[PDB]
Amino acid sequence: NKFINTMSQVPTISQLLPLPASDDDDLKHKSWDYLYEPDPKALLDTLLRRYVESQVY
Amino acid sequence: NLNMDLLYMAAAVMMGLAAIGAAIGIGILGGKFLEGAARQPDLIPLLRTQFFIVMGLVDAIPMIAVGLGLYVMFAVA
Repeated sequence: NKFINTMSQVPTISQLLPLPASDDDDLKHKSWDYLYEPDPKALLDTLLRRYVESQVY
Repeated sequence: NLNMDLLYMAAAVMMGLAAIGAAIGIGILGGKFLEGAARQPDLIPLLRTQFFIVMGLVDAIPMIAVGLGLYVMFAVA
């Protein structure tokens, strides 16, 4: 359920996996790109796991 | 006589070695600047000025070699 406000609440269902978020675009990011340690992929896995955990919390 | 024949060879080998060393060193120095400018263009002039600073030291000995080869070829003959 979602806390719209004090007076009203709504039951809702929303997707977690796969990542439903709509795409976005930027220039500053990935141009002045992050240095990746150790490598960009493992960081992406941990990041996605932490993100879905935060969503459910 | 043999003197000039050997002196032209000496000048040729000295200037060739100097050119090889100077060209390879300047190419490496430039390549690192190119990667640093590719990473973040907001620091391009700063890296480009330090590039001039370092390149000034790079050509130190190669230009001594070039000058002495020129001397051998043009005044010693």
